[PDB]
Amino acid sequence: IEADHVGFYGTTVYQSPGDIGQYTHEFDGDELFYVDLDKKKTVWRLPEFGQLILFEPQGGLQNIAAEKHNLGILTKRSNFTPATNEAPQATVFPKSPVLLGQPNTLICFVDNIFPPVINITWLRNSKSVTDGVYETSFLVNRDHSFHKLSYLTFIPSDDDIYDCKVEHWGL
Amino acid sequence: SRLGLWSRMDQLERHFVHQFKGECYFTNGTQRIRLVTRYIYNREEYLRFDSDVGEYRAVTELGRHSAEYYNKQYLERTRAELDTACRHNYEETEVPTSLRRLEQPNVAISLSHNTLVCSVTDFYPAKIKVRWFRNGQEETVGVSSTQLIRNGDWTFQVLVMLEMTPHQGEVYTCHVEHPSLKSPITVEWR
Repeated sequence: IEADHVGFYGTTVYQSPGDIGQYTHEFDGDELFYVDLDKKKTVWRLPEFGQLILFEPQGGLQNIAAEKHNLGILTKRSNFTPATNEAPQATVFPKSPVLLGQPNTLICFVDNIFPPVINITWLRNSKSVTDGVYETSFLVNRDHSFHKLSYLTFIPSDDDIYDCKVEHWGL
Repeated sequence: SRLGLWSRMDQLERHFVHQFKGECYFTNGTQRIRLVTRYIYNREEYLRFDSDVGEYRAVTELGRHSAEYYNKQYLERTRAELDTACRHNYEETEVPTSLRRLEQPNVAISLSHNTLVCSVTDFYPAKIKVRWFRNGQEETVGVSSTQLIRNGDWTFQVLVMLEMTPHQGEVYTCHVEHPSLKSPITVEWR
């Protein structure tokens, strides 16, 4: 569909087993926030985001409940047709051109995720790294698979080798 | 505040997924709004309300009875959402946030016949125009470009390359135009 702008206002995904939920908003293709279902808090993408204009998180909770309700009904109606695991792809890229001793961020773009359950780990020189990592929500695709980005903040040194490794049922 | 679109409740090694998608399509500000909700079982969209159609419809057999239910119960309040959610979010929430967000691009020429790389990074919104010039003249042959790369943190980056003849005393310039700038950025090289 064509348009100058696109809001995604109330994207909800629910999943069993494990009762796994996710409520997000999105504008022009970027995540505004998600609601944290344990803390019942709105969590914004950038710290500049929910200051002037807020979103009350309980509305997110309701959509989660309806979707848990809908899943059950629909699961049964399909005679229990289970989800087909997909094979996700990872692609790394820098946020700005890499220079030595220069503050940078590696960005892992992971696409064709389904179902939305996945591990995205960073490895520096084959050894796992967790210091400095941020990971987005499951972001929707038109074909109803998801994508997701991890960010590894880092100090560029020569001989430093980074890679983004993905664990999914579909591999 | 910001408002969400309602996921409407239906009637009564393995994994199962349900997905509700509520999509507001704005064209020319708020002059034309299109509201689309989608109910998806696993990867299958079975039920859809589309403001242009004006009511719920089953997309697949799986949503046959769901369409009629959602039309009896939810039809009127779903239509109204085009106004209380879509229009309300745009006009009262996006305008003073997203639609005002301006991030100026960082331009950096680098070298790698050879290849000049114009890195254009950390900008928003997406609209941008990057050109190479040699002697005030626009290069066309030997210009390669990446697709606009979305970073996921509300900036974009793009990379524009030029294969060139390194004659000493030739000056290549990367010219960049973007809504954030009151004047285009120009960055030169050898």
